[PDB]
Amino acid sequence: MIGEVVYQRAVMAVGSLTINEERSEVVDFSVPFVETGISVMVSRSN
Amino acid sequence: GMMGELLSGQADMIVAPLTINNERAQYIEFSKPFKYQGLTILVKK
Repeated sequence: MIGEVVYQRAVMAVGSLTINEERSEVVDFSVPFVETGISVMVSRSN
Repeated sequence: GMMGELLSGQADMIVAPLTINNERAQYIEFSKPFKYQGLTILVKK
């Protein structure tokens, strides 16, 4: 998606992709609408 | 208030717990939020 936006093939991109420093430098991001981040899922061990 | 002071030219930049609002965003620009939080209620238990 980032390459597609940079190559100007697609003027808009919405694919539930996150925002990063390496990403915001090449393409522009609007205000985020869903809260997310880095999380860890673990089993149900007691 | 703070928004009026910023628009009046007295203030150049605002760093404060300023909730992002559409009406505020119409005349002001908000950077990427540093934290995410909503609204709740406070009550004595």
